[PDB]
Amino acid sequence: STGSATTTPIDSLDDAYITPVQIGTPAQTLNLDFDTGSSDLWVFSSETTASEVDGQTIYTPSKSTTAKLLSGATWSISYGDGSSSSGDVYTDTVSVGGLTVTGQAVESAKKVSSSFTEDSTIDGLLGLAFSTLNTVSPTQQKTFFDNAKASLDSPVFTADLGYHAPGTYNFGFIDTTAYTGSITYTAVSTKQGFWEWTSTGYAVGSGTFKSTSIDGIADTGTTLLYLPATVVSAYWAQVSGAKSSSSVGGYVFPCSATLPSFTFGVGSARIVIPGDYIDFGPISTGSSSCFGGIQSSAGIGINIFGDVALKAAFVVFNGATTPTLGFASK
Ligand SMILES: N[C@H]1[C@H](O)[C@@H](N2CCC[C@H]2CO)[C@@H]2OC[C@H]1O2
Repeated sequence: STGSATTTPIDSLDDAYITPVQIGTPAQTLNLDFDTGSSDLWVFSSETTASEVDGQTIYTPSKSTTAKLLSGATWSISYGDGSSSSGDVYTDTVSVGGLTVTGQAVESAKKVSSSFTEDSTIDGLLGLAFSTLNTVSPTQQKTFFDNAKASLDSPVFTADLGYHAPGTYNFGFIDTTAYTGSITYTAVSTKQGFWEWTSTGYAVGSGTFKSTSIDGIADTGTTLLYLPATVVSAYWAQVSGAKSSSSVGGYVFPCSATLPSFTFGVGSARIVIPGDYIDFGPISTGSSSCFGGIQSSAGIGINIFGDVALKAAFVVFNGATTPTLGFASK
């Protein structure tokens, strides 16, 4: 089997991407944030505290003839931005772009934090990291990909995110028309439950390539590119007037600037992030200070190749017995 679904930016800045997902019988379509940095599929639901729902589409398990309570199971998760959610669990039929998994754990939110409530466009999360990170207790549950894997033509999925445009998530096949040149594959460590890999270095604009190992994760659920402070400083030093603002929460730059590109290494290959991809616009409406798309990972504990990096590439998440990551230009 295979699946193919379009993923769409939630706003003009590509702050996140949503992908339609069919849950239950008859189908209830929710727009979920596909997140290769976590491993829970959770949704706004008929069980979500009413005051914490503001415009989201909800899953109502009582209206699904294939829904079954996963008796006694609960979940609770917190993310890198301090957001959180928790609740109980149903199993139900879940389909993504024509690919169907029966008995998928669908985690129903009883509570969500303010950032989720305020995000009217995101109806929940679909985790695509390794199932070892799944938070369901007392019986840990498998991700949609984990469940689908054996049935797939190939045990892979791909992320093809657009810059200020829709893109594609494919399951079970590699679309050879979707990228240019070749795909460079690189080793993955699953020790922390992430798609963790080691970049071979970086360049700023037309500058020389710096060969240096940068361990990080491929994370579609993180908006920006988070790298060591040394690397981030070298980038922003090439933008006149750019500076780190503790009050704003990171590097800002004059909205009048032209941003340089940023290159990262994948083995001997190179992925070039155009300067425009690194612009996240005025810090507040009308401001002439703009927020940067490359930020320090210093206060995170891990480097994160988020959407800013991934959208510059065609990315293969290879879930073979020995997992690997592939990157191609496009
Ligand atoms: N990386 C996580 C992120 O920190 C969460 N935030 C919650 C509101 C949107 C987003 C802000 O960027 C979201 O859930 C899991 C994943 O994406």
